[PDB]
Amino acid sequence: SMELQPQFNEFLANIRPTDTQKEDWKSGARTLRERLKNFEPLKEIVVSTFLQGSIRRSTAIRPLGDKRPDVDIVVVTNLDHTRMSPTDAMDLFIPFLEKYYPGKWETQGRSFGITLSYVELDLVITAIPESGAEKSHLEQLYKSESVLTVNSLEEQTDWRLNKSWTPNTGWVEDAPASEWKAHPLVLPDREKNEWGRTHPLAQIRWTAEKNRLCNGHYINLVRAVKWWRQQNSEDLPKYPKGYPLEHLIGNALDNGTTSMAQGLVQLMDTFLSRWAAIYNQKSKPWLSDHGVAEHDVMARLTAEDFCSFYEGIASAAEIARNALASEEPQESAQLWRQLFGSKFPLP
Ligand SMILES: Nc1ncnc2c1ncn2[C@@H]1O[C@H](COP(=O)(O)OP(=O)(O)OP(=O)(O)O)[C@@H](O)[C@H]1O
Ligand SMILES: Nc1ncnc2c1ncn2[C@@H]1O[C@H](COP(=O)(O)OP(=O)(O)OP(=O)(O)O)[C@@H](O)[C@H]1O
Ligand SMILES: [Mg+2]
Ligand SMILES: [Mg+2]
Ligand SMILES: [Mg+2]
Ligand SMILES: [Mg+2]
Repeated sequence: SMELQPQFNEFLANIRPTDTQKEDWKSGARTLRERLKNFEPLKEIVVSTFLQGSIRRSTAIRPLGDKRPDVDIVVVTNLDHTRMSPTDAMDLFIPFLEKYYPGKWETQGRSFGITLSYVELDLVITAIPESGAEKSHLEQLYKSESVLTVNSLEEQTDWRLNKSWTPNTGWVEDAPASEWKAHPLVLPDREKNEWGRTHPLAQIRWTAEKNRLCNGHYINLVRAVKWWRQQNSEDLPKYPKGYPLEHLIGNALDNGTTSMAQGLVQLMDTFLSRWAAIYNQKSKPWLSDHGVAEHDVMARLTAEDFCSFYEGIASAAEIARNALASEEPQESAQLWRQLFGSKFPLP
């Protein structure tokens, strides 16, 4: 078998967001947090502002050309979601946005977009559904370094969801589930002025654990498959992409991964075998979200798109198998380049 580890490392470096982008979202997120914390009308309402999404989980890929990466941010408030609607909560942030980001922000349904120099923030306003002392204890978690760090999982592979965790200087386990697992936040629905549930911290925690169980290869494999999808967009369905695609990859990948090349072939093979019956039925899987267990991550994916995507994976898997089985490094790399394009280097 052929692993081409140095070529995969260079490929991954080429598809991660750039260091200029990274520094822009780190300063952008922290600056937003500090501005909200000191904005008098919101000082008693905002509990926490934290980095989330693929940027936080180190599963984001570099956008093409001059396009700005999407950087997801949660604002946690102490508002009572049974007495205030999502728009009531969002209404409060307009004067803040006009003061600090004039001409640079836009409402996009359930979120606010903010254009920075090199990145685009995607801000969602949330609330803690619990009340009283139970709310207070959850607020302590959202105020902890575990939550407030602006470093991503790749930079803190030991990260744990625990108010007592502190960053490793280079020189603690997850908190018991009883303290966080059954406690999602509420956020605005995509389309309706109604609250839904989301648990980004639980998704981050699951990703961190899966990455440790996969010897650091999981988050890199998500990026690689996302890159394949982007490079082959014209031959693939529009969906899955984004988080549902990441979730499918985390499902398909087995624990114990030892290399990128082996992991790609394993996860594609497992995808094809696991979903063979569903594909034969022209259906799609129902997959429990790692954050809100009762939610189907695939709820908006059509069966037609799932089955078209299955066919795309089938084609990719044949190439990936041949690359791993190749005896000549140049042939192997040329096969990976059929999936990934020119950002995967020849040896
Ligand atoms: N279908 C879904 N199920 C569960 N969580 C979701 C789903 N769609 C979005 N999310 C949550 O909202 C976050 C922001 O969504 P977004 O579309 O920006 O995805 P992403 O994972 O950041 O990927 P991208 O790199 O494409 O932005 C996700 O990271 C995830 O936590
Ligand atoms: N920007 C976001 N940040 C955090 N979580 C998100 C975000 N966008 C979506 N989610 C999560 O993804 C789930 C699915 O969101 P999606 O936009 O696909 O449909 P929805 O109609 O809002 O979901 P539902 O009505 O099923 O709650 C949400 O319930 C929430 O848990
Ligand atoms: Mg995102
Ligand atoms: Mg987003
Ligand atoms: Mg909905
Ligand atoms: Mg699995």
